[PDB]
Amino acid sequence: TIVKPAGPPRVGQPSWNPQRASSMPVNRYRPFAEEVEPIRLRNRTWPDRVIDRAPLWCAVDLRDGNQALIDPMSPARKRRMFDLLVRMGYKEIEVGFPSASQTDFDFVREIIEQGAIPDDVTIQVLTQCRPELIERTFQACSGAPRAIVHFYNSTSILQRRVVFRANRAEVQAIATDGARKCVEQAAKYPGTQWRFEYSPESYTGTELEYAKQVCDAVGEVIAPTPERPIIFNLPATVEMTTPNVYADSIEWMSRNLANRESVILSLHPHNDRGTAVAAAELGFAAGADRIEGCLFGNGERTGNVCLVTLGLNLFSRGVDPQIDFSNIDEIRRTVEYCNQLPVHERHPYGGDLVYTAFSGSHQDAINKGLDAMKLDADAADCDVDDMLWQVPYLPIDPRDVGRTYEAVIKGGVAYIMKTDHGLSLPRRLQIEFSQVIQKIEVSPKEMWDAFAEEYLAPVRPLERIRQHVDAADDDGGTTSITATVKINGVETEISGSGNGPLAAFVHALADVGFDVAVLDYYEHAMSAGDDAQAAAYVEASVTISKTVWGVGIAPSITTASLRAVVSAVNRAA
Amino acid sequence: TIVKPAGPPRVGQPSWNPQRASSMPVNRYRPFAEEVEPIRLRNRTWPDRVIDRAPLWCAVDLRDGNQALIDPMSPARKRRMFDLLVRMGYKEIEVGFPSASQTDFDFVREIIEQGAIPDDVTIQVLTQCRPELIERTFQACSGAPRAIVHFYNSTSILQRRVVFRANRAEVQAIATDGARKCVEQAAKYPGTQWRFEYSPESYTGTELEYAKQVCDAVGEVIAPTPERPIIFNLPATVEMTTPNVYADSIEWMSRNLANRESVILSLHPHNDRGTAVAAAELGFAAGADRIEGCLFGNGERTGNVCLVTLGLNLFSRGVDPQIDFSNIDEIRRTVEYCNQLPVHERHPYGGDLVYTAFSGSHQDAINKGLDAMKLDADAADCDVDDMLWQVPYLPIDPRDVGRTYEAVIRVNKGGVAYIMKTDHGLSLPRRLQIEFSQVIQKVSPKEMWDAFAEEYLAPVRPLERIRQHVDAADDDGGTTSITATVKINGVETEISGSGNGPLAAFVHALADVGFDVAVLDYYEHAMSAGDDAQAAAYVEASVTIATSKTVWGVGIAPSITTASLRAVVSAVNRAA
Ligand SMILES: [Cl-]
Ligand SMILES: [Cl-]
Ligand SMILES: [Mn+2]
Ligand SMILES: [Mn+2]
Repeated sequence: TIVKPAGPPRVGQPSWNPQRASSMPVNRYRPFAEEVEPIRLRNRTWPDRVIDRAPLWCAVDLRDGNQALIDPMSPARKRRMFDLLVRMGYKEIEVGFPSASQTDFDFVREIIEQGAIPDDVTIQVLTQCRPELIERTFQACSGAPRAIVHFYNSTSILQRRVVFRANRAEVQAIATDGARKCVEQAAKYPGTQWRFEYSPESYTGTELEYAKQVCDAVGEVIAPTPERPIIFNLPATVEMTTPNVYADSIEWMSRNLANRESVILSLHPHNDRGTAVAAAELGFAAGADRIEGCLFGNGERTGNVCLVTLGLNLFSRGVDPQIDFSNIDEIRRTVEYCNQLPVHERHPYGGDLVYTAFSGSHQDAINKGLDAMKLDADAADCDVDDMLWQVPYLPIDPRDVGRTYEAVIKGGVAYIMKTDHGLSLPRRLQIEFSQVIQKIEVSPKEMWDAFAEEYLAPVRPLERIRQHVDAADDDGGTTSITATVKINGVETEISGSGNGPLAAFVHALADVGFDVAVLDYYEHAMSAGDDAQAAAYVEASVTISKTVWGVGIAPSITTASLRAVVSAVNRAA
Repeated sequence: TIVKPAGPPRVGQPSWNPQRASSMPVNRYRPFAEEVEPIRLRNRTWPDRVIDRAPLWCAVDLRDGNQALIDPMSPARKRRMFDLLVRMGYKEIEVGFPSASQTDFDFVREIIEQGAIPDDVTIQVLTQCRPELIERTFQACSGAPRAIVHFYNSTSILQRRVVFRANRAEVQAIATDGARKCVEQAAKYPGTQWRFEYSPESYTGTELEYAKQVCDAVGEVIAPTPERPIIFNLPATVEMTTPNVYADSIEWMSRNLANRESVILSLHPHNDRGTAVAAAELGFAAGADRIEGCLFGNGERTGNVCLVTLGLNLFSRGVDPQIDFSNIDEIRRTVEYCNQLPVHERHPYGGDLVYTAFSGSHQDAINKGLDAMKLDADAADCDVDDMLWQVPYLPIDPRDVGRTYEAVIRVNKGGVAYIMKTDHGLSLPRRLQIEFSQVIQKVSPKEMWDAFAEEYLAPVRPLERIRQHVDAADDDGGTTSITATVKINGVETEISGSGNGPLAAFVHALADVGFDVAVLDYYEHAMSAGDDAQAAAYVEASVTIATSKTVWGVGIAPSITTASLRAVVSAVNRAA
């Protein structure tokens, strides 16, 4: 649980800062300069550059995004994403990892065999360096008019040590042997315009000099030219530090890589620290040529850099992204359908709430802005929709992405019951009970009082005093129960038999006018420990026919279940 | 609908880039330098500074966050959020806008009158500059031991023109008149230690020289000192450009503001370009002292900067954030209850999917990392949990925030949890789902089920339960005793134990045959109904057999009791 930090403030911590040291294990984590290496770059220039052109985009939604889904794309969902990317204006699209996945293989075959690839589109496929995998990759691409074969191997300090147990020379040979195999296979497949991409995977965890050495060595194998360049893609496989440091690394690589005119320098930033978009934008200013990402940031864990945010961040500062975002709702609908994951309410440009103002003051300012625009428009005999957007609080005209400005004018049962009472209510009980609270805001204490009054407290018509359980020694034997109960205050013996104690008690009640059928049942521990309490929840149809829930809490799994039956009976009556 | 860009490429566009001009109305938008001003800071130092200490945090969840909600927080939700922020270790908390909101006013009264404010916590309240609003703000804070009065007015080029139609002097007067009123009201309430914060609102749309002019003028009125500093909060009310430009602007303000030693320089980034976290981190390196934000990036439009991401971005690089995130799911659940908005599946540190690996090769690399750490710990006679985290693909030990690394396996309308429920009637507890997926990692529905049965259901060695006699006390709270006939590696033996029920009695009975079973959690649910009714039981236990391993067991039987006993046996045999 959360324990308030109580350790001494740092020596020299300002008097106006009363924060205390936490007990989080910070010593298990090192500054980036110590984990990897310090910054090699001198006289950086990216801080002085403002982006004034679109990068070359590559959309990796169909492979890198797809790999990240709990419900992977069906062939129909794949075609719909492919079609969306084509219609938006993307010209490089990663379509699979065909040597690793038969469904990827079959998808690549399908788009090639059906003639589904536009003339200005280059499909891209991922492969590891193993020769049999590169062969299978070329097989999948057979008959493509053009293709990027993207090969990679992990180069990071960490992976060399603990994953590959290999030295720098061995790891570089993995890459150059892979490059040689690609060159061999390309010569065997005529017609196709083969293009190559190499990634030193886990680049952000790799020494820059080494990443440069491996890239250069791979380039020497491929022998690219300005007309037929190679792509070096430098991923933040884990986003390990601040975007300025990533950008410094990009500028250094851009300045130091051999044969630079024949290189397309590509970025592939993940979002582990929340700064993928920033890494991409600063990295582009640092000299990169190309950015790989996904629509709305899909990709493993925190995702790939968001292509929508990057593109509209250009548009909103007067630079054409060369991609159509005129109908962001259509893009969002299609992405949600394809991925089966929602765009968050606050996602830049696309989110439900991003063009909303709930504040009277902000609303008024927005309207003053719109009015001044309309006055300037009327004066210049212009359509206001063609004038410079000048509106407080709205970075863009929502209409320019097909959206609108909105001047907009639950009891928490599950949360409160679990947090304050250690009860995880079955969903249908949550529903059953929250309705009561609606009628009966209700404070946390009031909610509990009502819960106890309905489920826990009642002892009429039925009260269970004590009982004797005669359980079967042998698996599948009969269990008997005799209980002392009160029925509207009148002490009564009941007795029944069944496959277990819960069944036995249910059957015993029938003799006394309660026809009870158990429809569902749940139980959970209420603390750690051998002798911990149990909470039981029983859903039952009760005649003297209403279906109701009951709740029981007790030291024994058995007794909690019996209490839950009594609770249900009393609720039915 | 969507029409493919079809305009010419740019002059100078490389032949290897076939992109075409879109029909997006880019002419309606200008570069930041033209919209606002050129920000040139040739001799900037922030690019060469690595953050080495936590900033002073201020959580604005109860104000900026609250105002951004579809459904504003009820009094109970406000209190729950306040308590969460205090418990995490926040010392400055913006509790509301009491001069503008009666519910905010009543909340501030509540927390003051009920003594909910710790002695190391300073509440902060937002106010506009109208003198009657400032008066109401001080009245809301009546009785507080200390409080920050945060007053603001909009200073942007655009707002001065179209909202106020005012000159620089007029707009500055709004602020200095507010500052004057604050000084007057503070003298009337000598029982409270008053502190001030001024924001030139829409700062990122304001000329830096003007922002400095207005802040300086407000500071001359307030007359702060190093012992009693003023906070100047510089908001990216709209995030207008890239975070390096924001950072340049902060370094410039930090160098140029008058009486800098009497200033706490505060950042308040919004996320309209998706770069708020970056703007905060570069801005802090630029010389800021303080950062305002919200847990999980709640707030106006795209949100305030995420305090959770900023905090754990320090932790994961060896800097103590001075805030406790050791149970991120508790923070998440509380936030979702208060805001009634979900934390997204991919949200840094807290999202559902952020400690998962779906890739086989990543899963293998993770296993190798974990193994190599364990080998190093054994060599050093150290707890692996105390050592340098060295695991590919996982920036932090998920356990350091209360979470668990999860290898996700695809089942060939799928997934392990879903198929187990649909095809076998079992609702696997989440931790069991994770454990079993790791077994599979080390698939077809049949393969999955066969693996599950072999792991949890089939083993009869070392332990097999033959029969048992359960003597349950009749009266509530009485002791249960058990005798059981068991086979231990095939040899039949009798065991005996007592506990608060049959499960506990059985667990205790096993201790005498060299199985130490320490029950951590337990779940049970119905399968089917009537005469065909069964119970599935799940027990999580720390098991030691004559090291300890945390394992799940599963038991299925017609009796709720027998199912639970089967689950204990299952766990023991899994541990072996
Ligand atoms: Cl039963
Ligand atoms: Cl029990
Ligand atoms: Mn990726
Ligand atoms: Mn704000």
